[PDB]
Amino acid sequence: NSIQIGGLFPRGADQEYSAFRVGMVQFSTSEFRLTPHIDNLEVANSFAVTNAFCSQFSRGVYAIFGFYDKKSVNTITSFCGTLHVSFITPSFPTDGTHPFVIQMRPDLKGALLSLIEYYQWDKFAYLYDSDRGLSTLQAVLDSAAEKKWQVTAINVGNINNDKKDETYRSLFQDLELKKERRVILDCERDKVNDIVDQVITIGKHVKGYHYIIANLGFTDGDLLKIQFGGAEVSGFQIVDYDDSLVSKFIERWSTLEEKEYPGAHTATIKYTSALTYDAVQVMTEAFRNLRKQRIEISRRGNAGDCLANPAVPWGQGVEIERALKQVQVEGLSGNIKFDQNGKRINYTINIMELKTNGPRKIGYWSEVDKMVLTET
Amino acid sequence: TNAFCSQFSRGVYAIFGFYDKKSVNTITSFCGTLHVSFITPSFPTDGTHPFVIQMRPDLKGALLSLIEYYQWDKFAYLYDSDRGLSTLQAVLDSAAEKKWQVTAINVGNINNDKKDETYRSLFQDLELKKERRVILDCERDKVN
Amino acid sequence: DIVDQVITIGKHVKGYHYIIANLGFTDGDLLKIQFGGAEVSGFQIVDY
Repeated sequence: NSIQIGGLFPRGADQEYSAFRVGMVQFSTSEFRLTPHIDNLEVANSFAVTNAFCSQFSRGVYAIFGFYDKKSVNTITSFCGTLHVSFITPSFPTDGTHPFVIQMRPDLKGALLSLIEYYQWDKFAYLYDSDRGLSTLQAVLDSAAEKKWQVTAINVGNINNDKKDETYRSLFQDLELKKERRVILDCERDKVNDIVDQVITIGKHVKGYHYIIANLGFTDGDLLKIQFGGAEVSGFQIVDYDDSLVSKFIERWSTLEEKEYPGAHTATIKYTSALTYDAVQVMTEAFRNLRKQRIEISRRGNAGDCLANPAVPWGQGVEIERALKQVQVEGLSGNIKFDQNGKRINYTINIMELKTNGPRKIGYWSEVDKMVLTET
Repeated sequence: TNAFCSQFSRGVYAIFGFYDKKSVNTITSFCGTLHVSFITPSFPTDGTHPFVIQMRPDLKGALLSLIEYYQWDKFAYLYDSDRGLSTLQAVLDSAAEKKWQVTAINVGNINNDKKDETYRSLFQDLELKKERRVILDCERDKVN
Repeated sequence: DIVDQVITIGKHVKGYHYIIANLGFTDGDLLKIQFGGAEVSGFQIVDY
């Protein structure tokens, strides 16, 4: 039997597209398959994301996989609440509680608050970015209002590609005159290498400075550039290579050809592509448990237009979203426990420092326990 | 979206309307590609945007000129999410430049569930650290 | 090759001093250790 799903992928997001088909070969058990139906679009213009969304509604899809930027987040979460066609995705979690949307990516905002308590800071400057979002900034302003440590939260996402090197330097010249020796970066990977290369030239990576790269891919950025210098670079990582299943995947991921899967011949896997790999398990676990209870999925024969005076929902989608939520399976990330909101709980974030021979774990964060000291 | 496409079917020359923080991008994406012009009294979009004309002027310039005129350096700030986050981004850049110890605390997530208990606790955490200069900044109902 | 292994091990802050001592001082790339704060003297005969 063939389940039609929908794939919204960014232009140039090849490794996220490559980790999709790896889940398609391996995780599609022989009892049932699911038709992939990938569409290509630019994530920024919400004209385009509107276009392929109704196009998947015109073809008819039971669950949609995609990526949303901050620019087009409220096109998706508003549509899926009004057409009941649920949405599973690795992007950053929305503000508050939006329904019908399954966030594969874990929330992070407690752990960064947890880690500053661990190292006992007071002066952490927090360099953020716009297109990742602002919700993490809002959590560490009021909590820094509550426990009273200064936050010199400076935007850096405004910078154009013509005049990068001047403004990054005039940034860190201002943290020098304020005597700021603790910096937190919070960006997508493509910006984090750009900041840390402007660090390595202006020379802020000696003993005495401390960093927290604070996205989920901590080893995914290159850390041979600031390795040997003496900057204690902590991080956060969910895709832990010490596990058997991940070490089994790296062996599988290395055995795939370069022209067939771009970014296959690597020893490390990006956190977006890793959650893309775990999402295809969670999607397939849903339609498996959908057929075992034999809940029949009635589809309109020719769906038509999404632009209708009020567009009628179809209540088999209500069956789908409960099947998407009621899944507890293991993955690369850990114990996938979804609430009714679409978030994750009972997940481990591995606090991982940087000693000179390479990245080393020093504990784990969850919602239950904040800082655990894994070995007078 | 539905009001936009239905009016684009009716043969309109320009579109006059409002937009909140939620659907700020849907109009600026559509009117950019479809080349219909949009004049609006809503809040101004951060950065440039094609084919959209904001009637309401900017504000962040005057709020940075006013604080310099009162010689402040220690002031709280009670923003609202749904007007935008644009003004909060502006003063925190100026927080680095002139030693403003801004204590910016959200207020918009607080809703009709817990009204009087939470707001007094908000003023307590300003008073216990002795904040005197509270630039609250929001729509008129949250002002009231 | 030496000065790139300097820039990774971080010996180019205020407090270190260098003398590249061949005759081509601007001929080597000096945008790598420029902004850091290492007072890099040199020697040059081909004066522009």
